[PDB]
Amino acid sequence: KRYEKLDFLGEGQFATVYKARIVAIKKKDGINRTALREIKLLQELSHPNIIGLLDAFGHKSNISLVFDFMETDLEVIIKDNSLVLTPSHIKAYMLMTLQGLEYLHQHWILHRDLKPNNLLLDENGVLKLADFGLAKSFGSPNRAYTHQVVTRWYRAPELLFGARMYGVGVDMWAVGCILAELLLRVPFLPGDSDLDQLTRIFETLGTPTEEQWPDMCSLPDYVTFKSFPGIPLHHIFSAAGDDLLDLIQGLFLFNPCARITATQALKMKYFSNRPGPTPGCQLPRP
Amino acid sequence: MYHNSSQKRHWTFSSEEQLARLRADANRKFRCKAVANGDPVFLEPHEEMTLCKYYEKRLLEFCSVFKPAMPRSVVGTACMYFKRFYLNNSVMEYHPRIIMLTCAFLACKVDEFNVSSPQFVGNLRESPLGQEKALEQILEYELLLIQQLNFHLIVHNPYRPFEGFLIDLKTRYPILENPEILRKTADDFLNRIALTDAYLLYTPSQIALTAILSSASRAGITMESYLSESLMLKENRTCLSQLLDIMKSMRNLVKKYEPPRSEEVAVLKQKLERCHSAE
Amino acid sequence: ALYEYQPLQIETYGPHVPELEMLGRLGYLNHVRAASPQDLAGGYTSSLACHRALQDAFSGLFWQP
Ligand SMILES: CC(C)c1cnn2c(NCc3ccccc3)cc(N[C@H]3CCNC3)nc12
Repeated sequence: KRYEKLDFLGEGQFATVYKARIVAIKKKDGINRTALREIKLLQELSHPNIIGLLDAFGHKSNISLVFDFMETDLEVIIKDNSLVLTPSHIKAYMLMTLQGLEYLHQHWILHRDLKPNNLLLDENGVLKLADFGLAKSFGSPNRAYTHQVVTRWYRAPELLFGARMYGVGVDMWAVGCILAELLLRVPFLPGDSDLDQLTRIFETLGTPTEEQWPDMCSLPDYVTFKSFPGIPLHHIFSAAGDDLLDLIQGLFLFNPCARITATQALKMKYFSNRPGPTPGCQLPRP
Repeated sequence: MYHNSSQKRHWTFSSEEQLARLRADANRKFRCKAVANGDPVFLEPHEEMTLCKYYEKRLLEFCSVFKPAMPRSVVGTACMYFKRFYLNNSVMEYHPRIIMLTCAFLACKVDEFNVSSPQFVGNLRESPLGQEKALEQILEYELLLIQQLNFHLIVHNPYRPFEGFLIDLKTRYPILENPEILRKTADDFLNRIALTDAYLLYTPSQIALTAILSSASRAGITMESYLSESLMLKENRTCLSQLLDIMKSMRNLVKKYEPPRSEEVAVLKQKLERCHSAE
Repeated sequence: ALYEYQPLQIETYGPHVPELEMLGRLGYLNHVRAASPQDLAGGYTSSLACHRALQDAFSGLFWQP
């Protein structure tokens, strides 16, 4: 073909990635619906903080997708004990993630798979959302959705309660979890099951009531939990500033409607207060 | 969104002349290829257009009896795929009978209308061996169809803009008391607009507005104040005129469209069968 | 450099779409299907559907190829 393979980057349950010349190629039902979803969505989107689909090819019913080659992702940064995540670095990662997510939500698309390894970093320090294989368009009332989306550690409580209809909150909550993972360097809510995920959520942030979630009892898989008090946010994140605490609280609001949108999150004082976000060229690299 | 979509950028053309040029270039390219590799067998571009219109009608009929209920957005996406494919491809090289089914298959995948391949081919009124053969043909042609669409799979239909215009009329245009009465006829006009090349020449919002205003004019309502006042086009004369002539040309395209004739279609179907058998 | 929120602007080539929160005040929501309590619990409101429909209606109304 036109691309000379350079290296084998990884293998997954859905596809395998090779570095080639620099780009990254991801290799009776027919052509895979995950690849078709990625093509159809990434062809309609153009933004610095969204992974670019440069080309696509294939043979018969197998198809290869060509993306820009990304050096690292946020999972490698978080798990690297030799890199210190300063407030400026965390703000920069959060800013790029939220700008990409705001662009995505403006075009009425939910990522639905936000997590540290789906936030890739290029050589220039530009964070791009990637792995749009679960991404879907939202805003239509006649289309139902699956609640299985988002990896369980970053799944929102509304998803864990069986919400077939949801908005940007499912991404926003994941963003909050990512933010928590950036502060603690460990998964915030590592549940072994859906029940354990909800248990950890309520044990860390209290058990929501109708005052915080006016229609939570209508969710199909909603089971009444114990009335936990949770832990105050400044105790979980001791080094967090007040503005960062407000951002975290907005991201982790139990009510999806009350949960801050990407636009609202970007307008919060945390992003406008000092210190400013680190420039991409100065962000930490493994 | 349409305003930065692939449909606007690459699949909205200036005039009917450009579309006819694309179809003629496709016909001539197939003729040259067949002459080199290998004359009343060949078809002229207008004959290809008649066949394409016939098989677009066939695709619409196939989608209108598809089980389970097939979303109208899926059907619009499939018909757009058909039109785009035969802008640059000859019906003599790829048979429209298979290409239209491939368009429906790809549209079902792209729109996120989940249906299994045996369930898809069960809608064909053919014996099980015929259904399996059709499935194999569709699987062969799916990647070809995607390539010929330049991997531009999101199709912006005029139905959602139609709904948005109805909401806007019900809210901000009290002169029209019940915009719902505009629906049926407008939808009917929409259907007619689908049969022409308008989907390759005008934006979905322009098409929806033209259908709504044609319904209003046919009902005896001159609701030009919606454009002038509600749409702000009173201050901008250039925009008002540049929209009015767009709707006028859309209406003229619907006026000048001619459905394919029966025995003429039979003659060209025999011609196409000869083309695909001699090859 | 301190970040400053610049609202990204995309040319829609059409009439202005009223902002998401103002839809209820201006009476648009009276003509869209009300969201059920289940949809609200998951963060789905009728306002989103109305905003998307209006944006699609006004997108590229004034555009010419
Ligand atoms: C858009 C997508 C196809 C893409 C672009 N770059 N890239 C890379 N680059 C190298 C890298 C990046 C991040 C961490 C480690 C190593 C790896 C990779 N898949 C690996 C990484 C997780 N599972 C297998 N996918 C990609």
